[PDB]
Amino acid sequence: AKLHDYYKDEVVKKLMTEFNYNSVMQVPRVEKITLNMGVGEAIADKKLLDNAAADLAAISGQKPLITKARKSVAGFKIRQGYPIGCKVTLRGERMWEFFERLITIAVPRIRDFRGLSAKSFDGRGNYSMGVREQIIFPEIDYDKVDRVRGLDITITTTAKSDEEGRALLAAFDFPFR
Amino acid sequence: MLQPKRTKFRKMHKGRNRGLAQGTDVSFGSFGLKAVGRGRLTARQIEAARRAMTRAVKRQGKIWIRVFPDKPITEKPLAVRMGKGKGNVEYWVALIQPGKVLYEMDGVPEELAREAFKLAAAKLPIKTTFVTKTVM
Amino acid sequence: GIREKIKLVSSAGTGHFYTTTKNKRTKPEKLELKKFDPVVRQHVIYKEAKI
Amino acid sequence: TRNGRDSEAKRLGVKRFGGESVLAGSIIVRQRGTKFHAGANVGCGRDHTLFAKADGKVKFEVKGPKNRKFISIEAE
Amino acid sequence: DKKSARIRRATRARRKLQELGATRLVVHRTPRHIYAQVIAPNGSEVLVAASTVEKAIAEQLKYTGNKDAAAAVGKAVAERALEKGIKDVSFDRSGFQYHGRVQALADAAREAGLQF
Amino acid sequence: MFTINAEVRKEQGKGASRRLRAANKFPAIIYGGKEAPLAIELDHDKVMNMQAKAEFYSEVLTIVVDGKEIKVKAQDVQRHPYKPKLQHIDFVRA
Amino acid sequence: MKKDIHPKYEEITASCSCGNVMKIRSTVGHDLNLDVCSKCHPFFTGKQGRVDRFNKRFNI
RNA sequence: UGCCUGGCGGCCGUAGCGCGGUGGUCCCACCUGACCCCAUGCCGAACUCAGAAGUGAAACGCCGUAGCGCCGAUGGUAGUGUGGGGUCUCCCCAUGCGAGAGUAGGGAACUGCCAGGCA
RNA sequence: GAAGGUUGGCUAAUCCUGGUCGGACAUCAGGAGGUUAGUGCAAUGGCAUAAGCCAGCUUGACUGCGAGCGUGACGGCGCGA
RNA sequence: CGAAAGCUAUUUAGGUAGCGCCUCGUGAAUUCAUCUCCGGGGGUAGAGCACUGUUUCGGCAAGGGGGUCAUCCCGACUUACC
Ligand SMILES: [Mg+2]
Ligand SMILES: [Mg+2]
Ligand SMILES: [Mg+2]
Ligand SMILES: [Mg+2]
Ligand SMILES: [Mg+2]
Ligand SMILES: [Mg+2]
Ligand SMILES: [Mg+2]
Ligand SMILES: [Mg+2]
Ligand SMILES: [Mg+2]
Ligand SMILES: [Mg+2]
Repeated sequence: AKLHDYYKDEVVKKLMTEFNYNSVMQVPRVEKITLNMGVGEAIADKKLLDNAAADLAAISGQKPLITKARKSVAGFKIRQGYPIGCKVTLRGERMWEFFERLITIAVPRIRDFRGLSAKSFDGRGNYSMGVREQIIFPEIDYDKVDRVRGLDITITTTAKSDEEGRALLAAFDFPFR
Repeated sequence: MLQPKRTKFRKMHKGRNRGLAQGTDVSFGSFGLKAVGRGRLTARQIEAARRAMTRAVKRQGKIWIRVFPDKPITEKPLAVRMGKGKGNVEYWVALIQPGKVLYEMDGVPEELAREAFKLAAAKLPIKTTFVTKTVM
Repeated sequence: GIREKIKLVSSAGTGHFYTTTKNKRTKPEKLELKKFDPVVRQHVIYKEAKI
Repeated sequence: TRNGRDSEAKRLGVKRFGGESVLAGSIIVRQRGTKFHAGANVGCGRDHTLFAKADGKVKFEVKGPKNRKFISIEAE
Repeated sequence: DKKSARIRRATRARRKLQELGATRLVVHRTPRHIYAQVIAPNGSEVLVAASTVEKAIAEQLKYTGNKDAAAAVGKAVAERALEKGIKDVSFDRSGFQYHGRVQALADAAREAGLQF
Repeated sequence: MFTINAEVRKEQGKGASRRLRAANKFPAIIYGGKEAPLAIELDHDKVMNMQAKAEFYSEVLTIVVDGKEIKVKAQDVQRHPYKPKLQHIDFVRA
Repeated sequence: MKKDIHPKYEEITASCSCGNVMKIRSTVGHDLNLDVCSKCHPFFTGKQGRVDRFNKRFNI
């Protein structure tokens, strides 16, 4: 990774002396990144999930997992076990490289970009964000886009509180408005 | 006219009515009407007594009904023979054992409560007495 | 009851057979199991046949 | 009447009580599920019948972190 | 939780061994060490033990938490058991997968003489 | 201020207790501290009158058993289901 | 990671308009040429009234 | 022979939660790295392997502390076998058995084998 | 014909907080909770060592017998090392 | 000496069959019964309300059904309210 080097060098020290931490593992870490795609339009055409999954593979660089309806839901014509989404869990080198890609190419490519909310913390130091469109990523080609599919991005951390989560995500200059 | 909003079963075994009551203390107000006898209190009886006492106190104070008629009573129609299955649920009753506080009242003087409860008792098929809340 | 009776016939030439049932609508492929043939006293392939 | 049906009684229950001397194979309890569990020298059948695997005396006991009732055979 | 999950994995085999009255060769693994105990059928008496926390074993080893260390522990526990005339145990992987260090220990105990 | 005269019970159980109550007496118990509990009989009417007043249930009382003064507080009372009668009283040593 | 199931994830090059070059692993195959990066966008660097409107046309 | 720790058990809440504190020589834990043995219906998260720079943050252990859980008399009450009785839809008497609930109170487990570190 | 055998693994309902389309309710992340889920089909008794969930390999859904026992007036039916 | 009017099955139900209960004979174990002591399972009486349901009162009330306002999306704004 490249941003793990930045974490280990700068972010730990700055957060240590900002939060009066006893031990270096009391400092929040970024432990995993999860990217999913709600592709319930698969109900109509399976080909959809396949194309959404290939988009996700292009974005993330690892093959996604096809996720299934946990139940049968009468409001969307889905049975228990019908595939309606994808997911990739990135940890380590791949998640750090994705963090840099998203921070330094992807988010500048969002229409009308004016910062990401800092109230989007789940309550325990985990941040989630959406991506109306996928072209925001340079890994997806434009003159071939079959459909306009967004995605969700969640950053699970060891930060016990939203404050410690913002603090860590800010050390990387995460664009918070 | 009290009866359960719903029940898991429509019809109940007749059962018996032995023993002494639970709920022998004035637990919510200062005065109570306690059953001395044993028997059944129908929902119509409970309602008639309630109306009587409530009218007596001119809808002042507060009244608690401690008993609830959750027992369905079936009857066989006129001119039907025996057998051919259990009769139809006709009314709802509460089983009463001696000692059961039936009603309670607060927010009125003892004398007015006594007269309201006397008028109420006139509607009931079981012998009763007036009781006052105790320290313990 | 739509499952139909079938027999599993020994491949050892003994003529020994087992019997079972089968949903032919959902599973048309011929059933094939290794079962004990008591005539030759060995486990051999058994194959579906009509009852 | 919509009612009027039942099933034959299944004669479940304990067949040999605590302290009784039994032979191997003797059924100790017939049951639905493992109301009682098999202990030492006792086996559990496909219908959860508990039977003696050795000659001996029937012994009921409660053990384990779930306070479950086990049936064992103490050899003679 | 890692340890509670491993204990739940171990329980069924351990209960089976208990009801079989089998003398148990129970193995414990940590990232730094590996242990072996021959436990009597009553479950509360250790007949023979060997581990990488002992110096007679750790001294002759480079690192105490690799497959060679596990092989040394298995050989040691097996010869100690055979000097006791034990000669037939059942293996209890304690919920660890039968693989790597645990497998090396078991194989060493087998080729050294223990029967399982 | 409430003094109660009591006698140590000669027999216990259902029959004994009912006979006590048929003779205008009722059983009671004193417990608390390291001493063993003391089972006593009380005259029903005097105690009934005493406990009509609510200071009976909040001040320290004194029971005299063969002349020995024991200071207590009323801890629980068992009342007759519908008659103005007392069935049993618990007294905690104070 | 597993074998032969993943997109070809090779290190590429990516050059911004303001002269920013980042050596990035991604699954595109070719190199990257992008208009705006994290270091030349209005929000990242912090670049994101009726009396005046009335008085712009209202020189008294 | 004492203190700490690891494993396997006895026992199955007086033993479990909560709250607070506390420990890293050893042990344990997190941890470090991973093409490899092996693994991911994706991900070295888990499982696995090769290690020992860092840390007791988390977990875990231990210590303390009743806000709970849990245990729990004595006495009375309820029921009840046998005999007898009444005003007999229900009770009472003699005798034997005698709860549940609640009250006082108890309570922050106890313990065997083996191994390791310190004294 | 796996929804059977076995080996290895796993653990539920519901609610709350955050998140593209996406809503009361889909998929993702965290927390609460602790089986209030689940069981091919009634109800009951069971079930975490799971009997509940997933996967690999498979045919013991074997053949001859059977100490002993349960349950039936009997014909019989059942459990079994 | 001494029943039965029960169980199971039956075109069976006021018949009949096997079993149960009577009688006569033969054979055989401390074989059987009562009491005392010991070892057992239990979920009835009673009780209770954690569970499945039912129930009333108080507190805190997700919240909804009706009238205000505001009104494009909104918001405030009461409840007899429930
Ligand atoms: Mg009596
Ligand atoms: Mg690791
Ligand atoms: Mg700590
Ligand atoms: Mg008790
Ligand atoms: Mg504690
Ligand atoms: Mg399994
Ligand atoms: Mg199975
Ligand atoms: Mg005679
Ligand atoms: Mg006839
Ligand atoms: Mg009852």
